[PDB]
Amino acid sequence: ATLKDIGVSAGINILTAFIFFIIFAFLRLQPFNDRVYFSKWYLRGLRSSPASGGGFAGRFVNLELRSYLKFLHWMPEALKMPERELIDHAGLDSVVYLRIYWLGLKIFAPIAMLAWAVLVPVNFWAHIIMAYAFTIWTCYMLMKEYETVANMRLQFLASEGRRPDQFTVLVRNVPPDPDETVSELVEHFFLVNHPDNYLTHQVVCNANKLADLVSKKTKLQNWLDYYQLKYTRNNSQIRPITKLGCLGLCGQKVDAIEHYIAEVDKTSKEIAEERENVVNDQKSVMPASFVSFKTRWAAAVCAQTTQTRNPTEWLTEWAAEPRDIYWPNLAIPYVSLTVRRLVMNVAFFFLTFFFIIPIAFVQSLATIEGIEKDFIKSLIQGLLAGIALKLFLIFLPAILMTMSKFEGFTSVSFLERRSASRYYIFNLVNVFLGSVIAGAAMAIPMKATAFITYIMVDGWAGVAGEILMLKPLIIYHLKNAFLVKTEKDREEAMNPGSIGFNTGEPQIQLYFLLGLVYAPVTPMLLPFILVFFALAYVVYRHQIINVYNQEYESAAAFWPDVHGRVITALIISQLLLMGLLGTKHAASAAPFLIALPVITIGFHRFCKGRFEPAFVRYPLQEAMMKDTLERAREPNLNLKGYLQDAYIHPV
Amino acid sequence: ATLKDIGVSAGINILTAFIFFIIFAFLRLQPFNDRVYFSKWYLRGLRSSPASGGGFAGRFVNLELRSYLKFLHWMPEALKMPERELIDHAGLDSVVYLRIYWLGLKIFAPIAMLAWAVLVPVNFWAHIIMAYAFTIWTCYMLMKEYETVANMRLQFLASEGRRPDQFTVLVRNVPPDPDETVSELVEHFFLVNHPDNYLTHQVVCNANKLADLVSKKTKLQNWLDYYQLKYTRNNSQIRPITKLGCLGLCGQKVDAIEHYIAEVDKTSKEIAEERENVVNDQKSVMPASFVSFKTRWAAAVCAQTTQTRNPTEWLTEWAAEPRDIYWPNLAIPYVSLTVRRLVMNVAFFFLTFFFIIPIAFVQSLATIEGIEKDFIKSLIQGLLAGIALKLFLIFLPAILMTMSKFEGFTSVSFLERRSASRYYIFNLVNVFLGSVIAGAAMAIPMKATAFITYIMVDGWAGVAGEILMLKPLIIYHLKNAFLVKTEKDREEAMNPGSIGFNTGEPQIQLYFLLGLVYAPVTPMLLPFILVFFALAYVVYRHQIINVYNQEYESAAAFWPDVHGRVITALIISQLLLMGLLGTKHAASAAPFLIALPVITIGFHRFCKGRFEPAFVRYPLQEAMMKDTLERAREPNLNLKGYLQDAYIHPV
Repeated sequence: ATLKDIGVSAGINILTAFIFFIIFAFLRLQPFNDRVYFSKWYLRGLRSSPASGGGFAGRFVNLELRSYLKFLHWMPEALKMPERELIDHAGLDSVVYLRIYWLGLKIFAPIAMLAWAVLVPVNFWAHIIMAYAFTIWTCYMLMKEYETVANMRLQFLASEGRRPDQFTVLVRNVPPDPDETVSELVEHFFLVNHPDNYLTHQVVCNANKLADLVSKKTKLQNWLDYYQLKYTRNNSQIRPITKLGCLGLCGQKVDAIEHYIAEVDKTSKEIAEERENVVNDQKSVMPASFVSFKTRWAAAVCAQTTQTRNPTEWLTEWAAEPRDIYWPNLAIPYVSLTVRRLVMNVAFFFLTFFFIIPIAFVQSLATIEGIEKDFIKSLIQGLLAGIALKLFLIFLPAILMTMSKFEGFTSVSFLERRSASRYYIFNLVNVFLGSVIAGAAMAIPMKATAFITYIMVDGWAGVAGEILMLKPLIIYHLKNAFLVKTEKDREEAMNPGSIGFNTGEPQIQLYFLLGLVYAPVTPMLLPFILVFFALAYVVYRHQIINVYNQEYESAAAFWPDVHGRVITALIISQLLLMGLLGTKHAASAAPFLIALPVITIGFHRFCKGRFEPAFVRYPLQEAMMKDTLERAREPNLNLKGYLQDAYIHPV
Repeated sequence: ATLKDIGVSAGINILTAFIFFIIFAFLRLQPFNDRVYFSKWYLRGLRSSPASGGGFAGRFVNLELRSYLKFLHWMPEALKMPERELIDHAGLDSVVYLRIYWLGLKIFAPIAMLAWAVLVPVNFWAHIIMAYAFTIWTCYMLMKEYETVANMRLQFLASEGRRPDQFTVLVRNVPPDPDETVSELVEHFFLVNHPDNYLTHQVVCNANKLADLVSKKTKLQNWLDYYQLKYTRNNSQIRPITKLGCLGLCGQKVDAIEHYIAEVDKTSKEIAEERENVVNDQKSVMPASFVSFKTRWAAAVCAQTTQTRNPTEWLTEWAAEPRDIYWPNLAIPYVSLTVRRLVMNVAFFFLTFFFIIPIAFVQSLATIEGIEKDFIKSLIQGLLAGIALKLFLIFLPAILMTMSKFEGFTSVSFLERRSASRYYIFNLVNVFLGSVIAGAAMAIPMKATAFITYIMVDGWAGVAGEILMLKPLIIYHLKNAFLVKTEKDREEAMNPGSIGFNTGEPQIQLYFLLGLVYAPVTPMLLPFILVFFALAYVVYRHQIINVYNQEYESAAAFWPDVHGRVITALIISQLLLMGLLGTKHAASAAPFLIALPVITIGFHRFCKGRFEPAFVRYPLQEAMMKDTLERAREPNLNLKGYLQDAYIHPV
């Protein structure tokens, strides 16, 4: 745990990152990897073909250009696009996600300077003085960013083009009537209670079975489009087990091509059948609808007003953009939502515990490998531990997403925000306070050196490996080698994906926690946490501009969540110092360290009353302004046309 | 503290109450006291003159009719009026205030039976079992009453006649503009943002000086209408000190009549001056207005929607009925409200402490009188202590009201609810946990016997003295003897007042606290608490029907507050038993007594999501129904006429 030990591991992790950048340089120069490394430009119609014609030079013919700005030149170029241009290139969501990395640099750089000028040089009421200073600074910076992001969201919303969700609401829990269909009920309610501005509605149907059948047919056609063009004629005789196709030569059914072609044809038959049934039954129709209005002002009124005396019926909320709608969860009974949430809350409790064991044992196998085996030894025993941690936790965002989908959120945006909130609690317990303490199948917040190696593995070399985009590269390459069957591009496996708020934001928040909690005590984690923020800003800006494509636009609606998690980190820090310098210390240290959490909570409440309203409520003056200006620019728009078929199930 | 000691004091307090009922009988038979004891009937136009012609028989000629139903016959007669008739005689507010006494009887009677059948007969995990049972019962009964009162409020609101507040909102914090008056700003905002339904507005002015001058003139005219008709001609030569008139022969200025008549005339001159100034200046105009709408639906929309992007400007809330408006506080800058609230919060902290000292010393002077002086001795030493407590605390509701008026609430209803909330905190600390513990200029919740005597003094003999209405009787009699100058009634000093939510409800809640906290431990306070609830139901029903007149109609809007205070009592009880049977006891007692508060909080949250919405939000379907039915019954109403001058300052 000496400076030299940490310095050796730092060099290793820095070299790994630089090696990743050298491989990135090579791979991005290859003309056949252009659609993976520059996918956003292809999606924005600003890039044409792999090499201005397709697959030409830049490859192994010239390898790379050995220097310094041959593998690190993408960095200054990622910082060139102005933020305004990036709001219109990528989106507001992505631009404000980048601002969380910048917030970290603005919060932790001054606090690291203070900790490396007060603590270490004179190495104590200074611990409590610094704690105050650190909290004041973090809060000032949080307030300034709450303001900026609120104003950005408001400007974006005012200039955003017509989207169907600006006029629509989702009415849920429409009370059942024996003589009226959901559609009739909905129409009548909104023609009597919102008489002047109701335009149209779209009842939610359960086309989940039909959707599943359509997806099966794509999988069945894709599965053996491969073995239909492996060599055509009499192709493969793969014989998997009977479950979901998959496997391959692990059962008995040899046969031939197109996933036994009859399979695709029988799926198509069941699709036709279900298409008739789901349209003609009214049993598929759910007690919910998507009600659209003539104005955005009216939709705002509906979204923020109570409709009936029963607080659980006619529940109106702003609808999501039709591309953000997670349609499978719109067919879940509202009654089940509460129980589903409870079941997933208790499964989350078990998940946490299960993982504590592996993490403690990750650190245990580190010591065990040490036993099995000086500089090198310690180095590897520590690094390997962090790699194990990373491997166990790359599997966490996916589990948390399935749990969020079970709970029943009907928007991809909200699912990603719930998954990020749950990951914070996992990180609060298992990657922090309650990990080594919950060992055995004083020492609550673990130890500095263990955390340092994780910051260097997950947040230095891990963020560098993100730029290499290996998983998407492999997938594209396998798709374009096996299931190609295209003249050129009718095979789009270029799908880049989004930033991954449910994965990326929890990482930022773990380093915000680590940084804030340890700062008054030790000043050692801070330098490593700062390199994360800077590297990640530049790697993610490059990826937001060149690769990732947003799947929704929430206009930074996640900011209240991000803010609240940094406030939590601040509070946890203060509480931990009231346990370190609360024991004995001074009698006057107690009132100081007890006022800090009160000030922080009061600040949070001020920010929730000044800046949070911009994210949770749409002002009616803003809505009216948008409406009036649109009705002047486009004096005659048929909004009924645009809004009617906007919320039909994609199938 | 023996049963006999408590029994002796019970008899004394019961006799005091019966003596009060015998005096009441006499005084209510006197024909000259009819306008004090039957004031509500005179106010409802259902009673004519003191003795069907005025001042005739029933007095000392026949005294009273010595029996049992001569002084206790008013009790069955108070219980005769059906509740529906009482909603239309007195109001919903008063009918649901009576239901808190009935809630107490429905909560504590079954729990007293259990405590007197589980505890004492077998006098322990029974303490923890009973605690569970008591909480389940209290919660069941709270949920049932939340439902009933919600449905009552909703039915009342649907049948309530046109009141100006059903169409009006109070916009606060209208942003200042250099070229526009508040009126112009308000009109323009609501004609562009609520275009179809804005009707009219009424800007708030500061006519506080004018109001004060008008009130001074009434006091100056009244002061010596007395000494102008004491004997007319050359009357009194009273010479008070120079401050606020008052006193009398305690200074120098002898002179003569009409408070030195010139005084009334000079006040009238200043009134005329201020009348010109306040109307013609626009400096008196405050940044607030009362905006009325064409429909109640539109006003509901405005009240429950955000208007602008600045969360502290254009703040709209339902207006109060013009008679509920506390006009002096509408002229307080919004900026000052926060600081005023803080100053009064810290003054409340000091108030509590100041009083702890007297209460501890109240029960110290009890012991000291004991020392100065067997059955009689103990009896008086205890009773006198309770009387002292009552005397120190009759002065608390008034202080708490001035504190609420300082904070800046602009409705008498809200002022009474804030004063009742503050009195709960006073009672939680000083008349309970933190009184003897905060002694000296284990034993947190004081002791049973001390509380028992207070229940019997404040809640038995105190509620009986309420029926006697002595203060209002004295005032009327002095007014009609001194400042009469009427042919018959142009002198209305019959003002009965209201129930006093700021005084009466905190008493109910102190006995709910005492009852709930002590119940699992001891079963002794419960019988006395139950007599309070029953006596108070009957005394207050009589007074709601015969005497008290409501000054506002909130349609039971205070119920969420009442509910939450019984939930607090429940939680405090559980926490106290986790301190009594948490110490040692069992290891399995801890998980049981730790789940109880969680269940109680979960119940509260369920009730806040199911039944609280009816009190805090006006459904839009309900508003539309009221509007449509009114527009059919009265097809052509000029609402502008009715709403325009409704919110002008009464001066």
